[PDB]
Parts: sequence; structure tokens; C-alpha cells
Amino acid sequence: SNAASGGRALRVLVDMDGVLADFEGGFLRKFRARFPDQPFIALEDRRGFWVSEQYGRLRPGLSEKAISIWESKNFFFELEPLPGAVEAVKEMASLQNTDVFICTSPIKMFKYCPYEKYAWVEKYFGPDFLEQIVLTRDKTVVSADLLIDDRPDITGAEPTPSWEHVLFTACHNQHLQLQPPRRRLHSWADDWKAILDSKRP
Amino acid sequence: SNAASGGRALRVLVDMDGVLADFEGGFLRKFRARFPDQPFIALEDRRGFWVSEQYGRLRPGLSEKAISIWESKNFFFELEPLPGAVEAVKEMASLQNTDVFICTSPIKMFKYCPYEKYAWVEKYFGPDFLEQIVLTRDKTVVSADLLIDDRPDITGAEPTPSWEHVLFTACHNQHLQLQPPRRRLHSWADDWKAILDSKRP
Ligand SMILES: Cc1cn([C@H]2C[C@H]3O[C@](c4ccc(I)cc4)(P(=O)(O)O)OC[C@H]3O2)c(=O)[nH]c1=O
Ligand SMILES: Cc1cn([C@H]2C[C@H]3O[C@](c4ccc(I)cc4)(P(=O)(O)O)OC[C@H]3O2)c(=O)[nH]c1=O
Ligand SMILES: [Mg+2]
Ligand SMILES: [Mg+2]
Repeated sequence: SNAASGGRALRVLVDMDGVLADFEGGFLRKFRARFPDQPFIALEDRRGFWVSEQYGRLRPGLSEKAISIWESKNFFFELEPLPGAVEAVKEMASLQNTDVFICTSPIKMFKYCPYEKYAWVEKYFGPDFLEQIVLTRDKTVVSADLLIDDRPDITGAEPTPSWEHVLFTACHNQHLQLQPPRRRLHSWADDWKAILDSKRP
Repeated sequence: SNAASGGRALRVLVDMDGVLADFEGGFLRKFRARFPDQPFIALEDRRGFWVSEQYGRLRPGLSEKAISIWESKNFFFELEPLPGAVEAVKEMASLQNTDVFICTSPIKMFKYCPYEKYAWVEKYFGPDFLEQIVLTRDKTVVSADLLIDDRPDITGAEPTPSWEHVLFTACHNQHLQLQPPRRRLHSWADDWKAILDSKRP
């Protein structure tokens, strides 16, 4: 909830794909369904952030097939929420002196993706939560105290972002050793409130 | 253009509606076309930021008719660029040590608007410029040196935004007296480079 007028609430940016919405599991399900005769990558075997790069190493042409999954209508809209994500963000947004924004990057093909990201937020958090969405390719220009995001290295135009990046565990980053003092949130079952409280005055 | 790796480019947020895209003129044209039997507000007579509030004072029910214009498919997409806007932003983006983002707020009804804002940017600035778009209801959480925006009072979750707000003149704000030392850009013919240079070290 917002701080009193003029006051300064803790500000938390919560990523969408891989944090709120199960991009990797959705991707694999639809890839298997659409391309049953191709090899796939089990979630346990995912390595590197970019799904299509691993698929391309698997077999010539599989990268383009992978891309066609997320370019398709209803791919973003039909992603399942991660366990605990909706409940946690609803709780988080209800906390005193706490402003939560959902901060997400749309893909390059923009016909469906931005629209469906709005629709997905509406479906799970309600119409009033649409006020909290920020779409950007560059999260470094968004100022906050915390950014909870599955992408290990987040860089952009601002060489010194204001947020602390808390790495949200995902199949593709779960084996990564991080530079101290970088922190992880394992899942939404993990103690996200402690992380927030550690940033409060 | 981006600063050298690690370096810090001047960062300019450029608003879309009323700065790049002629929302007010588009609105009036389509309102007149759709509702030829209703009274309208000449651009010279626009007062207050919110178009629908003035229309509602004009006649009971006109507010809802006004809203239906911008909720319609192709309203955002078919807006004409303001004179000089495309040329200026292209020049601006080519300047050394200068990062330009188009920062826009989508309307509440999200079926068309975000999509069409991406499409409009693609149409006028090209596909690579899509990397520069930030969609947000709250521009105070976007960090930059400058925000060129027609809306007179821009507030939100960050009580002390990092940008200087330069008011871009529009039919609805052209008579407003501003608090010193607040600055205006009259139009894209006006000397926007001087404004930028005044923020450079
Ligand atoms: C968010 C995300 C996206 N992707 C896919 C989606 C598509 O997203 C992108 C992408 C998405 C956002 C950014 I910033 C940069 C690149 P595309 O360039 O827009 O198509 O990168 C190539 C593709 O990789 C992934 O494989 N894993 C992810 O976690
Ligand atoms: C950008 C802009 C929007 N509007 C119209 C558009 C629609 O935009 C909104 C609007 C848009 C952005 C914000 I932040 C807050 C409100 P809507 O609540 O999304 O429908 O406000 C009511 C309407 O007013 C205007 O009348 N003038 C403007 O310059
Ligand atoms: Mg992510
Ligand atoms: Mg505007």
C-alpha cells in the first residue's frame, strides 16, 4: 500500500516471466504438443537463459520452432502462475509502506504479447492492479529498492541501478554460483518478507 | 547513442500522446466524424488536461461519447505525428552520449492501446526503436535526466523523481503559468537541443 502523501514506500519490482508466470513449463508443454516428433529439453536439463539457444544446439532448425511457440497467440495469456506467486504478490501489495510494480519485458513480436500480459495481470490480480504494470526492455531505468527477477545478469542504459537484484530461482539458473553479496529467492514459498524487511529503514 | 561501456549517457524520456502523437487533433477529428450532431470543443478552447471532463461539462452524456473515441480500434494507431516530432526524436537518438526512451501511459482499456502504441513507434521510427519504449502508468518510477511531457502535474509513487519535467506545450496547457524554475518546450521547432545541453556535465 502507498505511503502517506509525500512519504516514501519501499518499492519492489516483480518480474513476470519466470517469477509470476511459468514461461519455461508453458513453453515445454506447447512445444511438445505442437512438435511431437522433435527432441525437447527437460526442465531439469535447461542451461543458459535463452531457451532458443539451447534448442538450436540440440538440432539445426529447432531454434525457429521454439520461437514460434512464444510468437503464437495465447502463449503469454495461457501461462500458469508459479505456485504461490499470486498469493505472495497480493500479500506484498497489501503491506504498509510497500509499492509493488510488475516489471516485464515484452518480446520483439508485439502483436499479442503486451496485450496478453495486461490480460493475464487482470485475470489474476484484478483490474485495479493494471496501474502497477511497467513494460520495458530495459529494467535498469526503472528505480526501486528491489528487483525480483530470474534473469541472472540484468544490464542496460543505467550503469548503477537503484534496485538490489534478488535472483529468483528458475530451472535455467538453479546451478549458478553468484557473486557475493548477491541474494536468491528460491521460490515464493521462500521468505520473501525477510528480504523486503532488510531494505526498510 | 549509448555511452561507452560502463559510461553514463544523458537520458531523455519523451512522452507519446501530446508530444509525439496528436491525441487532441485525432480525438476531435474522429469525435466530429462519429458524432456530427453533438457540440464539440475547438482545440483553441480546450481547458484542463482531461478531454472527457470538459466534454461532460458541455452536455450530459458527452463524456461517455468522448471515451468511446479513444477506446476504439485504430484510434492510437492512426494518430498523426506532431510536426517535427519524428525528425527531432530521430536526431536526438543519434546524438553522442544520449539515450532516448519513449515513455507512455496506456489507457485502462488495454485491448488495442498498448499494441497500437508499439505499432505506431515501429511505423515512424523503425523496428529497432521498439527497444526504447517504456509503458507505465507512473512515470515517476522511471529514472532519467529529462522528461518532455504535456501533462502539467506528474506525480506518482516516487516523491522525488530524478528527471526534470519540461512541459511540452499543448492546446490544453498553453495558458498555464508554471512555478519557476519550471521550463517549457513550445513545440519540436523550439530549441530542444539547448534544453538537453543544459543538463550535460
Ligand atoms: C523472457 C524470456 C524470453 N525468452 C525468449 C523469448 C524471446 O524474448 C527475447 C527477448 C525478450 C526480452 C529482451 I530485454 C531481450 C530479448 P526477443 O528478442 O524479444 O524475441 O529474446 C529471444 C527470445 O527468448 C527466453 O528464452 N527466456 C526468457 O526468460
Ligand atoms: C493521455 C491522455 C488521456 N486522456 C483520456 C484518455 C483516458 O486516459 C485515462 C488515463 C490515462 C493514463 C493515466 I496515468 C491515467 C488516466 P484512462 O483512465 O486510462 O482511460 O484517463 C481517462 C481518459 O482521459 C486525455 O484526455 N488526455 C490525455 O492526454
Ligand atoms: Mg523473467
Ligand atoms: Mg502526453
